[PDB]
Amino acid sequence: TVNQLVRKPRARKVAKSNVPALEACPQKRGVCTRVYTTTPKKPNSALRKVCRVRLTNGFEVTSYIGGEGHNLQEHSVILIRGGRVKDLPGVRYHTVRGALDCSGVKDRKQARSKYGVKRPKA
Amino acid sequence: AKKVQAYVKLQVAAGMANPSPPVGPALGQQGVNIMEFCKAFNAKTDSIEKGLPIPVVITVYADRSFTFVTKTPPAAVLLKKAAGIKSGSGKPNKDKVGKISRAQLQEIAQTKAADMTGADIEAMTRSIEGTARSMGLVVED
Amino acid sequence: MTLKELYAETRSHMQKSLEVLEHNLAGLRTGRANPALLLHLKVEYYGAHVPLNQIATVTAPDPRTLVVQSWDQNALKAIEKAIRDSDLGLNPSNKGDALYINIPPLTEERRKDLVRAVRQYAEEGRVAIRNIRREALDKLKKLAKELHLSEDETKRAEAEIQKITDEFIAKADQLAEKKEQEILG
RNA sequence: CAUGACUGGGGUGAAGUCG
RNA sequence: CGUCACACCAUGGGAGUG
RNA sequence: CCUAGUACGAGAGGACCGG
RNA sequence: GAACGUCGUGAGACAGUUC
RNA sequence: GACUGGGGCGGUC
RNA sequence: GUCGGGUAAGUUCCGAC
RNA sequence: CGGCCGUAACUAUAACGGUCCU
RNA sequence: GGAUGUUGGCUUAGAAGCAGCCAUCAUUUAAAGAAAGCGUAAUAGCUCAC
Repeated sequence: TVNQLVRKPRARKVAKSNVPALEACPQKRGVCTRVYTTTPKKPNSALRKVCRVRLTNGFEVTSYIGGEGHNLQEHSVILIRGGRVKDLPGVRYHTVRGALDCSGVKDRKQARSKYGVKRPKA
Repeated sequence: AKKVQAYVKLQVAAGMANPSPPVGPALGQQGVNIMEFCKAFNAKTDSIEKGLPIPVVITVYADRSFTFVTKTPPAAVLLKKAAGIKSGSGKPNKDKVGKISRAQLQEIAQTKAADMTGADIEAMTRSIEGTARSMGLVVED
Repeated sequence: MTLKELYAETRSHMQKSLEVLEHNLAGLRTGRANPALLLHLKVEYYGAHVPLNQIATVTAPDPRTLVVQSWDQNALKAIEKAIRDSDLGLNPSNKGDALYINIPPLTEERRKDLVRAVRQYAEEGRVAIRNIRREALDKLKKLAKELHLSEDETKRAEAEIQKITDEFIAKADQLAEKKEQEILG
């Protein structure tokens, strides 16, 4: 009621942005602690590739390394972007394909923007 | 047999010369003219005999000019060809790599006769035998 | 048991603990900085195939860099064209009258992280050996009662077990310290 | 505000033991 | 569902240290 | 420190004797 | 002087520790 | 209780 | 005792286990 | 108001299993 | 004075009396080891046996 509202109105709701590498950024630089190959959840199978990252802001976190061809090292510098992954819990990030000291998918001719490819052998 | 003068000795193949490792640097250090000798040596060696390694004694002068005398092939080499083998015993007398008839020994003794001191043929043969014994080559008499 | 068997067993056990310690320590990250590695390579020197050792030397001043001095300059070239893609996959650099062939480095921070691990492995050996002395003393206590050994006998036996202990402690110290210097070099 | 032997709980994971 | 193994992630407590 | 960055050494390095 | 562990039926004791 | 390379422990009478 | 602290170096000391 | 033994992903530990006597 | 086959064979990048292994004969002789030590990258060269 108006009275009950004048006293204690309508409270908001602090939107919880699922992302440690916040700082309101499109991406963040890392260092890569190691390269894992953890298994997915119960519904899916096949081992995916991941890797712990030592973000520039200290905030460590494992990022996904999508693409049909990994090529990262235990010291290579990659760039985190975002977009979590279901099958892989705690892995709510992905390493930019074709940036920093990382590599990029090979022989890929579709969806070049994404992954590491820029105008094929023509 | 005469006054000793600076000079190098080496056994080079009959018709071939000038490679650095085999010759070149060997006498080249002396001040010898490799090119002249290679052509000069091969010149007479074709006539004397090709296919057989012949030792030659190069004598260089202060002019760094030089001369050389072509003698007969070593006893060891002639015995090797006579034996029909490529190399010596490795362990002479213990293991016989080949054999030579006494007749052949006489032949080799004949060939090297010019270089040999032997007063008689029998003598030169006996000297040849010495080499054969050292190379694991027996002689059938 | 008897005293003799107690000693024999104790000494065996401690030796075995020392062997677990030896194992934990004996690994090292050197294994490509070897100088003998490159002697098999046939080097083109004046169009001939002279073995690397007869034309050059390979020294290591540390197991981080490897320097290859080659008597002749032409030979040094043909040595370089073999260090890399062959089966080694190394990277020679032409730097001076010798090829500097870099082997993977290790930062000083990781060097700290390594020396502590050595001391942890060291401690696993020593603890095991002292626990065997302790256990040996316990076994000697039972043994003493069981065989009705006198106090003096038991003190003589304690001294014997202790003497065996100190040898394995000494051997442990030497192992750790040597491996530490290898890591730090 | 940074950091620390050790320590508490939380979260993921791959899913193991025990029910 | 909750221990208890592990492996990572962030975080409270802490002799104190900067 | 001078001898002497010399002898020695591929470099790296680095004396003797004497002061 | 007192106490712990150990030991001795006990007085006490220890090539143990502790104030 | 004694013997005891002091005595005691051990051992023996 | 072991780890941490103080010290150029600490069988004492302080904080832990 | 207990013991002895075997045991999981690098070891080490062993939640787990066994077994003897309460 | 100490020669010739001969730098003996093997080995070796080289090993020619003299790193090492095997052999250690024969010729010319007044004498001359397939060589005793030094030495050379190897030769050379020096000294020794006789």
